[PDB]
Amino acid sequence: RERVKKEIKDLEKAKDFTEELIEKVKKYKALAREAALSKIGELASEIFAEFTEGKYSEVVVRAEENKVRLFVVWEGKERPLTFLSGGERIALGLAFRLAMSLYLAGEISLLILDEPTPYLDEERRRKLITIMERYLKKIPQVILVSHDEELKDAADHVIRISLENGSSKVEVVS
Amino acid sequence: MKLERVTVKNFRSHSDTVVEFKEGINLIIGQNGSGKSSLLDAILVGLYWPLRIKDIKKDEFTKVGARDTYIDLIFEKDGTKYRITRRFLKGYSSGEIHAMKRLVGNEWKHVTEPSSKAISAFMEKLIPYNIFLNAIYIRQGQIDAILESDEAREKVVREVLNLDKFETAYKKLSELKKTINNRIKEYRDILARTE
Repeated sequence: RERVKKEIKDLEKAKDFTEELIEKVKKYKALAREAALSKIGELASEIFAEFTEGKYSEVVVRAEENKVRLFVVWEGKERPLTFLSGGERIALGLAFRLAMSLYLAGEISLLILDEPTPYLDEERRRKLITIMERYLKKIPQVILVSHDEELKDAADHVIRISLENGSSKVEVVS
Repeated sequence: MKLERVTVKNFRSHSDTVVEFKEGINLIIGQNGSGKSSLLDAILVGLYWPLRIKDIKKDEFTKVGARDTYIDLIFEKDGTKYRITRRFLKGYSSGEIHAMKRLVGNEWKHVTEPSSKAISAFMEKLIPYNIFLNAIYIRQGQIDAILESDEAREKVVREVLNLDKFETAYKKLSELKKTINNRIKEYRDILARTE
């Protein structure tokens, strides 16, 4: 059959570009991510540097198939996240996250934090109250949202809300 | 950027909630399920409506309620002070009213057709939807999602660093190739039996 013969060729050529185009998408996607993470780390490292007071020189973010691993360089030897102290952990975690924001925006003027603390911890809570006063107050405006009364004395303005009789009420404090 | 005042009325808990934001670090303290998280979502929706936020059903505003749902937000970017007003009348009425005035001198002047399409656009100019929601709004449990596993991150990073798009682009062109090969195989087996 004539017609059925050609639709096979046409099909074949098209297969060639729909296939060679996919490849590029595969290439770029890669690169986009490769760089993106490099620059994110260059930042994350520094942001992390001031969070620990030099204790940790560089953070390492490297991408792999369906997985991005973080390493903290200690005594030259690369090391696992579990190698860090509970605080150093929430630290790196945060340091990383901001690093992204800083990458994606370039500048951090506003910053909305929707509850980072895990049910009023003390180990973490502490480090945060630290990271809070020695670094974050630096930012123009940060809207922290948490249920850990503790934090109440490091934040500039405490504005307590509470579900009082169905409707929510806003009670200022400072 | 800088948020000055959110104002929500009849969205979930909030019936007539009002907040005056300030410089420095503003801690919002409240027991759980006390509306705080809601308030954040009002702001967020107020700013980017109708674009999607978190996973908030559009109806959450549109239809729930006997009275009007209302979202008034006032903020400042690059010395300029802008203000949005999202109202939703309900019932026989069923209506939306949108308007984003800028503050020149002491009167509030519009800054785009007081429509919803308009404002949204004008917003994509003043502070793009992909930069606010994912650089400014550090959503909950994201930090931790990085302090656990490695694909929990590829997940976070994929969202946040905005790498979703690409992948799906590839997922479709790829589906398009498979849909070709099959066609070939068919046109093959037909030419077999036939010729």
